[PDB]
Amino acid sequence: ISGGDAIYSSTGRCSLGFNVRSGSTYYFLTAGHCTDGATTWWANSARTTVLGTTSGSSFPNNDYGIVRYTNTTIPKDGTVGGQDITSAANATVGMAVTRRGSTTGTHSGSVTALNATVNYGGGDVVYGMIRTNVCAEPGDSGGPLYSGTRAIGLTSGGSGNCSSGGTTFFQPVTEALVAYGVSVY
Amino acid sequence: VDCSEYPKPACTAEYRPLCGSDNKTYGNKCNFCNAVVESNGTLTLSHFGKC
Repeated sequence: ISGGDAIYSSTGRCSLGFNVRSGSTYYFLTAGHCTDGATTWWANSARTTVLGTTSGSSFPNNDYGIVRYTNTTIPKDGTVGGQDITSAANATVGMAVTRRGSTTGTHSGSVTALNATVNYGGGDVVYGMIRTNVCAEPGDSGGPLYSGTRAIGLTSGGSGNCSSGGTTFFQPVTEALVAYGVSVY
Repeated sequence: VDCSEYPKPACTAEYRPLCGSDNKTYGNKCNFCNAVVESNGTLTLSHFGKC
């Protein structure tokens, strides 16, 4: 399973962000709004292939969560679909980026602003986000935003859609990497 | 589902589908409620889950 592939919790479907590890323990990152309240994660809608259990969740304020893999045999590729990822980097204005998600597949665009505040309502406000002109639709939450072989962010949300065009905000991945002490591989 | 606090300028992108009266599957409640607002209250909820 790799970045952008579907993941299912008991309440819905999101996308896997990036496979990461600390020592010999493997985890995957995704959006915090997907990890909030979820305990177990599976690879299919039928819930027959277990992936793992939520180990941390930070949403709102930030939007990132991490799942510890408990499935011993599934391949945990350090890629996004087939693209390899080899380091993490901070987004910059004008950067060409690509997002992969389980509903819309792969879509590219550029970073248009940094440190944006996105108010999802009811007190769910997230700060510090990357603004882009890449589209995203339900199901794509938590998928990776990458630039070449660099990991950049995790899909959070936005407006619009891939047919007409949209604006999606992403949680910077370096913040998540540092909060959990993990690294991309 | 109650779409009173809508519209909302942004929606998270998790998938938990709802079936609108226009026969379209809306991917989550936020996307459904922004479209109810956009239609000026004419779209309604047919049932939960995909259409």
